[PDB]
Amino acid sequence: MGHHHHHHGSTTQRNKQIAMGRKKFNMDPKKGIQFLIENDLLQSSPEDVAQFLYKGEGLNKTVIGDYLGERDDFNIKVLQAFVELHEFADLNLVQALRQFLWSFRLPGEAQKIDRMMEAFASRYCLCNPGVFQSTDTCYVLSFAIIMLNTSLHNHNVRDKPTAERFITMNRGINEGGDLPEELLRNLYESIKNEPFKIPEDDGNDLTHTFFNPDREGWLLKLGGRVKTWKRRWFILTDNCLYYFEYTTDKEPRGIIPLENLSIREVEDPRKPNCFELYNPSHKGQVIKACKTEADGRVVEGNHVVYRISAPSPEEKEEWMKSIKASISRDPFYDMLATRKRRIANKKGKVLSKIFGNKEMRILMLGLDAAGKTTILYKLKLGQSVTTIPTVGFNVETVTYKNVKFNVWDVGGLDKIRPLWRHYYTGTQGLIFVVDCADRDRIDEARQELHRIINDREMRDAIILIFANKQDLPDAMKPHEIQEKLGLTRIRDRNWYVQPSCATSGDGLYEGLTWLTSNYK
Ligand SMILES: Nc1nc2c(ncn2[C@@H]2O[C@H](COP(=O)(O)OP(=O)(O)OP(=O)(O)O)[C@@H](O)[C@H]2O)c(=O)[nH]1
Ligand SMILES: O=P(O)(O)O[C@H]1[C@H](O)[C@@H](OP(=O)(O)O)[C@H](OP(=O)(O)O)[C@@H](OP(=O)(O)O)[C@H]1O
Ligand SMILES: [Mg+2]
Repeated sequence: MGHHHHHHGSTTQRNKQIAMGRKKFNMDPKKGIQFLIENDLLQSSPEDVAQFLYKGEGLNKTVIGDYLGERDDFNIKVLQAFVELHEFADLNLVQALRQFLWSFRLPGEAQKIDRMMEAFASRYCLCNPGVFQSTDTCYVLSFAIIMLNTSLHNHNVRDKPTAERFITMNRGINEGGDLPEELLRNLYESIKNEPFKIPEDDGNDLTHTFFNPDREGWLLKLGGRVKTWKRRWFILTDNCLYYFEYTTDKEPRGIIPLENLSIREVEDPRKPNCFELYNPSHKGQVIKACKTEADGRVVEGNHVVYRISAPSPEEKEEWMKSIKASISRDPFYDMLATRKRRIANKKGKVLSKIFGNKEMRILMLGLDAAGKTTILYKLKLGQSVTTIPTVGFNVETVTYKNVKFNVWDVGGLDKIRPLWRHYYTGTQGLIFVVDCADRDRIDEARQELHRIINDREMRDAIILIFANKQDLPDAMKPHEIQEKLGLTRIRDRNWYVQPSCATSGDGLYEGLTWLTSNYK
């Protein structure tokens, strides 16, 4: 182009809104219809909503029936307009029912069925005057036809009615008199030859493969220290906001754990539809995040805010609503920030560059509840804290006996584990933490450990196992852990099992001592 002017194409955003509206409708018809109206994709009149449902493009027909059956004044009007879009003139009652029953699936509730079939019968009689002496006659015969369809075509009904049985069953239905024999015979024969074809409701799959996502879409984002704008594909899921360079990427460019953040609308002189992620309680403090460098190594973010531009005000509103709903809120996060800041030493920079001290990159992994975060902050803050499950990661640098340990504590919940591999690059020591009282999950821990250490990026890492929770009754001892984690086989790697109690601190310094002694 020569000018990198950021322009998105209307086709992208409009098709996305169309797809969004349909998705919403299929979950909740009232909410989908409201979304489409707000997004100027549907007009608000009963007639306009009726045309939308009648076309029913990509709409669940059971959901259409649910909505049309409702007692609401608006819904009643939609229903009448819906039946008016059906042309029943010059069709017999079976043929008219075939048509109508293609357009929606009958709801289960008797009062809803009645409203819809009354509306149908009224429409049929207006289209075909003189055929039936009343709407009631038409309505009742419609159900005689439906019952016939069941009797003839459902194998659970043993005795199949003949034409003559169907004719005589309907004696007197025409306001006391009989309908024409040949009319009833024609209806019978039509149903006998072809059952009602019913649109059975389907299910569709998802486009991408990542974690089940709350929202995804393209946004422009401003850099941290270097204030440059980049187009990124964002995925919001499981209390984390991820971003990628391309939809085809299979690893994130950035990860933002949504811990005690807030959202504000901002005005920007050059980009439209902007909002910011920020921490209201710690103004000016760096937001926890990580991003990938050219060589694949994950590093900490430098943002005090995340300014983001959406391609439309509608998508801005969607993203703000979604992100707000996905924020993990908890005093724990404020507790960590406050305690860290108190013992924050500015001098550490001027001393770290002077001692020019080398250090050690650590990846700390293990099943959820193993004790990882407790260990991290026991080391970082010199105290045992009451933790909550980690949705993304925690990262802290700890100085211990002349070595600076950069420790990445990654969440161990099921859903997060496929992401562990992301953090491998650059790892010099693995800390694998195990709950020694959890015999139900020790084999699972073994499986995870070996997947990690067999990875091409983890071949050189020394391995420290924290055999944690030694304070608990009947907790597995280090020798049992050695066996149960299958470490005895592995004779070509440098590993050690350190007994620990993270809550008292027992064994933690001993583990860090081992790391320093064995790192080459
Ligand atoms: N009895 C006992 N409990 C511990 C010990 N260490 C940690 N815990 C407790 O175990 C629970 C989980 O500990 P966490 O540090 O949050 O575990 P985690 O590995 O970070 O879990 P994720 O964040 O899901 O990955 C918490 O209630 C801790 O207080 C220990 O040595 N003994
Ligand atoms: O691409 P250039 O112009 O060099 O600038 C980069 C990008 O804006 C990065 O965004 P992305 O990671 O999406 O590529 C950003 O990382 P963030 O992802 O943390 O915003 C960097 O922030 P700093 O490293 O803070 O300067 C910034 O230096
Ligand atoms: Mg944790």
